[PDB]
Amino acid sequence: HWGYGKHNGPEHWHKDFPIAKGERQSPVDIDTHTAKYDPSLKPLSVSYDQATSLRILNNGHSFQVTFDDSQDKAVLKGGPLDGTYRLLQFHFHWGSLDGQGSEHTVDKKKYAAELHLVHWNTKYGDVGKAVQQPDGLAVLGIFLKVGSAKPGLQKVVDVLDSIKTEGKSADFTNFDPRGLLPESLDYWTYPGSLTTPPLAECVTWIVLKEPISVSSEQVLKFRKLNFNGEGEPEELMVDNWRPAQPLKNRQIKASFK
Ligand SMILES: [Zn+2]
Repeated sequence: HWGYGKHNGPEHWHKDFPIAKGERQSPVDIDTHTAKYDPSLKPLSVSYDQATSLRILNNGHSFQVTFDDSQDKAVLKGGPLDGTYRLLQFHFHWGSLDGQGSEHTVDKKKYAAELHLVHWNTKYGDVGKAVQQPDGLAVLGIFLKVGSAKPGLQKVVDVLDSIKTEGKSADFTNFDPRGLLPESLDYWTYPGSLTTPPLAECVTWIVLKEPISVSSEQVLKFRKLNFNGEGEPEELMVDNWRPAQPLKNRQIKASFK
């Protein structure tokens, strides 16, 4: 399959997924002097108090925490969105060194990692239908910088030993994703795509201005996960990020001055 190596990485993906060269691919560089302040953008509404996490799993390209999305329990509304989007999963992208790892960049600056909270539009009934629609998904992107530890991340860090290799999963209940959010919800937004295959152009991106800080010890434990399955030669799971794609005929909007 596809991956992040020399022989199967992002520069190869277009051969199996020709939309890789499409008109609204992600991630992009956010040029802060070209982003347009839009006063008609409304504040984000993040309602996660009733979130029910289920499992954590190594899927061979990242690790994901999955949630119960059978009811409106953890939802994202407002901002640039119409209607209600349910939280499905979150996952990360990170680097081998602290100056790389994020997918979006800000004035070409890379962060050490990027957190994606993936939500789908309830009017389409299930997430599979939503991926077929230009407004089907909303992904909330949060940058990680290395500094002080993030206490709300430690429960994720401490379970990573149990999902070291591809295909492993573990029970991961009662995790509160509100502990991963920055203080401010100011954001940029633009229409884009999934950043992994199938690279579907179905995503409203909401990228928060304020990074969260995590400690060197916390990010170091991300870098000990494996791309390989158990009993295979060890390949560290690092640099699972797609490089920035051409902005083409799109405008990035900012919620703030
Ligand atoms: Zn992602």
